[PDB]
Amino acid sequence: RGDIEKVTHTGQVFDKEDYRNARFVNAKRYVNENWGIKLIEEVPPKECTERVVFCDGGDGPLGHPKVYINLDKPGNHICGYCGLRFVKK
Amino acid sequence: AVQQVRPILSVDREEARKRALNLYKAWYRQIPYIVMDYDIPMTVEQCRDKLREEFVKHRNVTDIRVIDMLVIKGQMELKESVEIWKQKGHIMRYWKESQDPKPTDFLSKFIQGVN
Amino acid sequence: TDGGPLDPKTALARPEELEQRNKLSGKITVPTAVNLSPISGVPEEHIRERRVRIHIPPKNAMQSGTDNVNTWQIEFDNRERWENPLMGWASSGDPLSNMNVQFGSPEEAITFCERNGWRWYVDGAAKPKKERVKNYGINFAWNKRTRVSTK
Amino acid sequence: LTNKPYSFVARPWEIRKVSSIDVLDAVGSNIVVSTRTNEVLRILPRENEDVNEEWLADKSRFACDGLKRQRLVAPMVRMPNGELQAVEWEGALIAVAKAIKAAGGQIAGISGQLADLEAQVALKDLLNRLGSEVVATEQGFIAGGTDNRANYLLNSTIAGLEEADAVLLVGTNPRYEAPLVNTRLRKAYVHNELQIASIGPKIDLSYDHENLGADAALVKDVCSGAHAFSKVLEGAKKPAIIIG
Amino acid sequence: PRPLKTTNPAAMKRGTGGRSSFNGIVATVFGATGFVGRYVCNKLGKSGTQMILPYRGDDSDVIRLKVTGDLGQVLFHFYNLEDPASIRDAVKHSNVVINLVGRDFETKNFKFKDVHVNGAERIARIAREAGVERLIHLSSLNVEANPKDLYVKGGSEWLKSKYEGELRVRDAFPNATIIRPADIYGSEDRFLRYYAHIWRRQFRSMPLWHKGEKTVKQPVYVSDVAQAIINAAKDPDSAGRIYQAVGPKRYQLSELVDWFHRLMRKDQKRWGYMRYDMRWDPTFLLKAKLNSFICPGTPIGGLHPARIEREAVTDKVLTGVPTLEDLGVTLTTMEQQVPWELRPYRAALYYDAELGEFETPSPPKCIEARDELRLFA
Amino acid sequence: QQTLPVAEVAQNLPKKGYSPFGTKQSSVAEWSLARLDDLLNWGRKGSIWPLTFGLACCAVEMMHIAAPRYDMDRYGVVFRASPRQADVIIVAGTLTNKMAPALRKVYDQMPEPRWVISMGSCANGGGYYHYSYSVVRGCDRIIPVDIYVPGCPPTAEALMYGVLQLQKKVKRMKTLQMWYRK
Amino acid sequence: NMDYDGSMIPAEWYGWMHYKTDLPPIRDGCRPKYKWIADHSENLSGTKEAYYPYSTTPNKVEAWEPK
Ligand SMILES: NC(=O)C1=CN([C@@H]2O[C@H](COP(=O)(O)OP(=O)(O)OC[C@H]3O[C@@H](n4cnc5c(N)ncnc54)[C@H](OP(=O)(O)O)[C@@H]3O)[C@@H](O)[C@H]2O)C=CC1
Ligand SMILES: CCCCCCCCCCCC
Ligand SMILES: CCCCCCCCCCCC
Ligand code: SF4
Ligand SMILES: [Zn+2]
Repeated sequence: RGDIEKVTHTGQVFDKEDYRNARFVNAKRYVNENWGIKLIEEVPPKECTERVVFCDGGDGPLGHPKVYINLDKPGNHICGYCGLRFVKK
Repeated sequence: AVQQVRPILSVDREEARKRALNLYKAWYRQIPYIVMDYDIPMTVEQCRDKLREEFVKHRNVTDIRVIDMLVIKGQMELKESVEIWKQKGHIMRYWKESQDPKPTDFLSKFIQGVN
Repeated sequence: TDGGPLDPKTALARPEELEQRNKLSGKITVPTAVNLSPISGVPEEHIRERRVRIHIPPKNAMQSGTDNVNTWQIEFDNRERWENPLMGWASSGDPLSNMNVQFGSPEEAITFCERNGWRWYVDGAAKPKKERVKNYGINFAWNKRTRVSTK
Repeated sequence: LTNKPYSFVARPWEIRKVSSIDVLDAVGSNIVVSTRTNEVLRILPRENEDVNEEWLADKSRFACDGLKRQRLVAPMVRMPNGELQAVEWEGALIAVAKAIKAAGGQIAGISGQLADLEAQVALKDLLNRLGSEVVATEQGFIAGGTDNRANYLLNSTIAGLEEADAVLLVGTNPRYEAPLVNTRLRKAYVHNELQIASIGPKIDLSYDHENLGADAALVKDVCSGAHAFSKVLEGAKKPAIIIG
Repeated sequence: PRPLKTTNPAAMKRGTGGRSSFNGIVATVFGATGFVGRYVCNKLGKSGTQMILPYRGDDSDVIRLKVTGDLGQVLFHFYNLEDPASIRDAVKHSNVVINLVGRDFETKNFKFKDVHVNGAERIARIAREAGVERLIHLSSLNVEANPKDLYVKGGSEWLKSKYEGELRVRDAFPNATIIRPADIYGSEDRFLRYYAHIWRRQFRSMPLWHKGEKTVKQPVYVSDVAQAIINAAKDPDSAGRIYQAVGPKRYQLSELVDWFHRLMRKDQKRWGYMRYDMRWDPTFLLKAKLNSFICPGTPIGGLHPARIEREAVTDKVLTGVPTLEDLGVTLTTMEQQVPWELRPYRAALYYDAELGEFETPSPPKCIEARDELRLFA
Repeated sequence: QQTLPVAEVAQNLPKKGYSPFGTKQSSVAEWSLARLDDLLNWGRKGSIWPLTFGLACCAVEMMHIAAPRYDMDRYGVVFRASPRQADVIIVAGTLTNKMAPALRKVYDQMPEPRWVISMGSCANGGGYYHYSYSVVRGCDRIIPVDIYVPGCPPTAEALMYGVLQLQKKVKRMKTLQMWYRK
Repeated sequence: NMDYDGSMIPAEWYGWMHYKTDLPPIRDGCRPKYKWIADHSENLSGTKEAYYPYSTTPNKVEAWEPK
């Protein structure tokens, strides 16, 4: 079984010499296959024209609170709530 | 110093000592009815030795209100033992039959754990 | 007094019963130093082992407010916490590790600890206030090193 | 402006605040330690007006990670194959006891920098009970200065050093050796018009100061009275001389 | 000197002596369903030991062992003594293996060799191959190479099987804490429940071998054996040793049975209890053989010829072999427990007796060394 | 973790059957004991008798499987007052310090076989009174538990889910085949 | 057969069966369908493929490592 030696997205796995792998001989280990890091870097950054942009989660009242991100600094600016990346050319 | 308070069932130390001796007499009479009824694994002599130890660990107090509060609480346990009002799990709580004893020397306390 | 029916449990009582009721209605002389360790129901191990700290709580250095500083409090010495092997919480065998008791003066907490028989100690006394002069004219001064370079 | 080692770790209502004193600097600054679920989180200042006055050094504050890394968790004994192996407590204690019995009179002990008073007292009591009259401390000192406290004491109070009028530094850098003393000297420089001379190499004390030189002989000259800063120290109302 | 294998901060001992803490012992308890296994599991769960309990039957037999441990300290496993893969899955993360696996009677699937010898070899070999540090397999007190039969033909196969098993475990696992107990008395036992049962006595009369006079036994209380197992697990110096597990005093079987029936309120006059020699009784052995034959599982009252040979033999200790006092455990006298233990087996419990209605019976006489050598001469 | 199969894969699989022990066991005696165990578990998972215990608020939900929306008597489940005439005790409510020997005595006087359903958060792990002085931290540490109904008030749908899962546990319970392989 | 329970109903039909919505998922165009939405699973308690908890944080105190 490979779920015992599988690593979660928080970087946790039990060692081979650990006694705590004896709890998994009768119940399988639950490791989430959808890591949030890979699915947030799969989303491409959004190119914007304005100096500041607003983010609200993409759902309105069902997203995160609306925050404003400055884009005058070059590079990719990451929203601290949802992880969407904005960029200004 | 000095303080004027309302008393509890006794004015001086002699009446409180008489009430403590009345507790010892009533608990002595109540022990053989405790043993035959409660289904506990304790001999009558072990019960009387435990009663003596319970009085010995409260010999050290001197204040008459503390002594009379102890008399009131012991009378409550006596009334909870004349009527059965209890189970065998609570009678054996005086002996502490489930707690494994811990060592008192510093080397064994150092080896076992920080407590 | 009144010419009505008298109380039957006082008229028919023995002289020893009238003396017993009047002695309990009086005031006895007791010492004010009273140890209440066997009455409080605390186990004796926590009486002989735990140390009690009376302290004014520390001000949060990130916050200018001093309302939570305005009381004294009793807290108990921190014992061993550990990780349970199942799931990773902070198990603790100390029942008194979570109790902070509020008090007005350290003398009240000292008398309370002498009442309950705890082994008490005071970490620090009341903080004296130093008179510091603050006004806006020191920031713009002539031949002084306290002239500010900001603003 | 946020603590980057304390990045999203815990929350302030959750924190058990415990009063402590930092030991890395020699100021002995009063701190409060953030403990939550049996782990250190951050070090924050606790207000003592005499010692630190709501100020904490970066080394005293941002070393809460050092209690997590390179720790010792098991008693280790060097087995005779050449490797240090982790053993039980009782076996390590009887191994040290057998080495002590094999020593037979030649026993010495060195105290370090993170040791408290009680471990030093217990170590000296163990060495004196075993017949050893020699104990050691890592940082050296003069000969014969042990009997009087004032040879190794900051005799002027740290809260009193803000009232100094002219100080002299003899080979010390208080910006890095004990930074809250440098905050007190900066406060006395700003408010009390303190003029300061230093002996040694060129250093930045975060204020304007004059370096007299690097030779030790001018240390005599300030004690001789020929140098002008000796007249400055004699004419000052509250003078002090700080020696590293 | 003594190395520590785990060197992991999650694996070291932490906390106090309660159930929620961890004592650093990961114990696998073979045969935890049975009589010794409940007390062993409770004494392990008092100290916070993470226990792997392997069961061979139903889940309802071992569902009662979740009470002894906390959350995460009890892990159930399914095994069989003919399958080494389940034992390999059971002991792969264990520091302590306790072998309480045994059976007092023959079974159609497991003989005495299949449960005391070969199953013990499978458990010990798998535990040695899995890196288990300790192994605390039990034994019997009177184990010998050729134990002579006292009453029945075909008896003492159990003692020979336990003897061959204990030397083959000591051959296979080189440092195993072998404990040899005598007859063990407790709740849910076979010793008091065998004498208290209806099927042992015949028409309110008690049959005993040589009237119980020539058999001298030194019985041991079950929590003493369990605490000896705990103290052998905690002490690394007990490895590769044989520990005798007997009680503090020696008695003969006639005095023990008379004291049991005095505790049971079954006297000579009112109840009609009498003691007679079992050697002149041919009915009782045929009754025991019929009870062993017609029962598809456990015999009624624990009555079988192997139990007759187990009560027939005299408890003999060997000089130079350490007792339970070497393990640091105190010993419980029968006068502290057996008056409580024979309380549900008392006769005429319907009678609402007063305080002085039934007299407290006298304690039984204990046989000394000189009286034992005069009796056995 | 596995999911429920797609309907093409479900059409590929055959029917499971009523027997959880399989159709054939390659022995006449094993087949006879397995069918006797199937009949016995059908007689035991049919009409388990819970116990009139009712410590607290979760009990009020227990009458909502009595109430005619959910009808526990449809499944054979029917309350009996005495613990001798009961298979199940539904520990549902706050188990306090005074009810520890009460629950232990009522569970011990109940005859084998014994299955205990722990209904409600107080009976599972103490719940909203977990950190108090008087409340026992769940009913596991006194008596064994086979079924853990998780809701604080469970829906009576969720209580009968625990009852049906207990019936499936009794359906998988094997004693005669264990006797043949012991 | 004889293994049906209330956990076999998937997430889209759960509100329709429990009378939360009157709209079946055939004509419910508001229900999302993402790439990370897993298929429905029943209750796996009493089975070898059950859930058992563990600590998600790794070890926060590192030892020495003399070598
Ligand atoms: N008076 C006594 O009890 C004495 C006991 N001993 C020894 O102490 C040990 C424990 O004794 P005790 O508790 O009384 O005995 P029990 O019969 O009460 O318990 C034996 C245990 O072993 C299991 N077991 C039995 N047969 C097998 C098998 N073929 N394969 C796998 N597991 C099996 C049983 O499981 P299950 O119940 O599920 O079938 C049970 O858990 C034994 O080794 C015994 O020889 C020695 C001297 C005296
Ligand atoms: C019902 C009759 C039972 C008889 C049991 C044997 C009695 C033997 C007595 C021997 C002389 C004391
Ligand atoms: C069922 C009858 C049993 C009788 C047991 C006692 C026999 C006493 C006489 C023996 C003569 C050798
Ligand atoms: S689990 Fe919830 S509903 Fe049930 S008794 Fe406790 S508080 Fe009441
Ligand atoms: Zn966003």
